[PDB]
Amino acid sequence: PMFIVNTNVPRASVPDGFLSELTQQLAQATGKPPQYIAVHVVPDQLMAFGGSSEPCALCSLHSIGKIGGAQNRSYSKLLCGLLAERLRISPDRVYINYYDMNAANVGWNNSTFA
Amino acid sequence: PMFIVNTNVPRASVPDGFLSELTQQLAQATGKPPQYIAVHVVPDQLMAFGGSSEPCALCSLHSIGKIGGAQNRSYSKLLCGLLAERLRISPDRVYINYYDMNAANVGWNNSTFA
Amino acid sequence: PMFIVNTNVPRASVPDGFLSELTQQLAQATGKPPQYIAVHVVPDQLMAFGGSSEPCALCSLHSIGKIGGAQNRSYSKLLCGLLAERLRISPDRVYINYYDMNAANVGWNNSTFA
Ligand SMILES: C[C@H]1O[C@@H](O[C@H]2[C@H](Oc3cc(O)c4c(c3)O[C@@H](c3ccc(O)cc3)C[C@H]4O)O[C@@H](CO)[C@H](O)[C@@H]2O)[C@H](O)[C@H](O)[C@H]1O
Ligand SMILES: [Cl-]
Ligand SMILES: [Cl-]
Ligand SMILES: [Cl-]
Ligand SMILES: [Cl-]
Ligand SMILES: [Cl-]
Ligand SMILES: [Cl-]
Ligand SMILES: [Cl-]
Repeated sequence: PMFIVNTNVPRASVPDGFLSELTQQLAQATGKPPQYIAVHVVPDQLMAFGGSSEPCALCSLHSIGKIGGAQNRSYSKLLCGLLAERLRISPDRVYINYYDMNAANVGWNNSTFA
Repeated sequence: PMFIVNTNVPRASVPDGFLSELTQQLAQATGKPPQYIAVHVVPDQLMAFGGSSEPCALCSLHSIGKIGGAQNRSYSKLLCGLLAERLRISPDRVYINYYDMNAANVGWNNSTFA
Repeated sequence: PMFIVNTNVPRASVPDGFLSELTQQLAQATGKPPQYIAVHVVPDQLMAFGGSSEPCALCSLHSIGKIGGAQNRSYSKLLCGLLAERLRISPDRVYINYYDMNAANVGWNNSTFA
């Protein structure tokens, strides 16, 4: 799976250990081996949420399966919780787009997962 | 909804108030309240369109509904118009990807919109 | 197509001519006119793959058609090959998400491709 967070919070406000915490917590939440979890954090962005520029985040989670109504609710609680605790972003200023990828549409290691 | 623009134009060329203008224009075009519109502008990118690094943009609009054939034509006129007037990018060097999101696949505020 | 690569490799390690090579090789692999191919490279990113911040890349390829099981395998060999040769990223640390876009969902030049 792949998790991306884009945020206006400055780089200096991203704590040590943040990528590792995302990797570990997403491995647990998705049930996928951590060796297959990729994470990407993009601070210092020019962004607004509802026309205001308090801390906010726009995120995506792509996974081959492990995406659905109840699962996505659980991921949103986990991820908003981490962004609130670690980046001080209010959960009502976070969007996370979830993508259930077909295996044939995910390239890796000179091929796809199909 | 979420609107993202990635462009090679320099940050100094993005006018003050551009994020607010995008927020309000997207609220009007989509019929969604501005409180739910997020906008993200990424200048200074390393990008080419047709092999040329003249000003260009790669954009996305994600929305729960309000996406379709006629609506997307109207959004493209609006958004290319704004990128041309405000960032001096030719409409023929802009791509906009439109995504009609299922409510269950959009996380927000510790849950999803489902 | 349009192709985006996000990587932790530093900007100074992206060789001259890389965007051109991507544009031309994508033209060859898809048969699409190069004048409409868009490429975007984002170096210096804060990212991990399997918990490690050795060189890695997270990419997307969007196309209207020209996406499928065999085609995507061929694109992954081409693109991983380029990322390994030019950016020194191991193919097993690359993900590429493939998107088959409906023409009505791609805006360009004040309209859509529908
Ligand atoms: C060339 C000519 O052709 C006609 O457009 C045709 C469209 O042409 C292209 C040609 C391309 O090279 C490229 C296009 C589409 O999409 C870019 C793209 C793809 C996915 C994205 O998410 C974002 C961007 C990638 C690119 O490389 O391709 C079809 C599919 O075959 C359509 O059915 C559609 O008929 C119209 O007359 C258009 O005005 C005129 O310029
Ligand atoms: Cl996956
Ligand atoms: Cl898919
Ligand atoms: Cl929405
Ligand atoms: Cl419509
Ligand atoms: Cl969806
Ligand atoms: Cl294409
Ligand atoms: Cl589509």
